[PDB]
Amino acid sequence: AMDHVEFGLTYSQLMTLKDAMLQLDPNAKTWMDIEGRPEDPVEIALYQPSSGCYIHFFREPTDLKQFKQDAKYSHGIDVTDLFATQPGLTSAVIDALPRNMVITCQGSDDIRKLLESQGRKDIKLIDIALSKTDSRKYENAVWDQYKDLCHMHTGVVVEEITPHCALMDCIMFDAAVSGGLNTSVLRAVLPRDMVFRTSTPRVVL
RNA sequence: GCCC
RNA sequence: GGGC
Ligand SMILES: [Zn+2]
Repeated sequence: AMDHVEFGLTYSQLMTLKDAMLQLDPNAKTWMDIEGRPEDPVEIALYQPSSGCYIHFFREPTDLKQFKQDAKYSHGIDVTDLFATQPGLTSAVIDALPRNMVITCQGSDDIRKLLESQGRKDIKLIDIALSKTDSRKYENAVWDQYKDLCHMHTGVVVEEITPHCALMDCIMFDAAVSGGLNTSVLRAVLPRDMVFRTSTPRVVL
């Protein structure tokens, strides 16, 4: 190619991001989960139960055909709802993760591919490797409490089942390991205007 | 339906 | 079996 662009984000936004990420404790238990393929992710979440802090954002898919298919069987995201997303956020957030961080997931193959494709092979991964029943014991309880935190899974998902959300997954997997869900308010690490296009034009031109 |  |  003749295209040579290092970042998707401006330096200003990269600096805001770096500051925001200081809310992450480099040594606290940290869950990570994605929806979409590791080579073409559409939803990313990281969650630290110790503080209630979470990182949550979206990305428009490159493979629209595979996406519409994945939506039917897993995430139920409509692609039009992913238009206002910030390009480059996935790379920027992953680049900003502390060196040699320990990340917990269920399971690890997709997480590993994504992080390694970003040159983070320094990140250590713990796979909880739970069954399909044990990992989703608190599925209803989590959605009951935290549904307002993600409005993106509007499509009917079949195998009809509850849609898979990267954020709800992190919270419910933690609940499974902790043997309970304790009721508490969570805190978004990223500013809203970093995650979505937020401008409202006065007039169309 | 697709991936491991 | 696990995952989208
Ligand atoms: Zn979600």
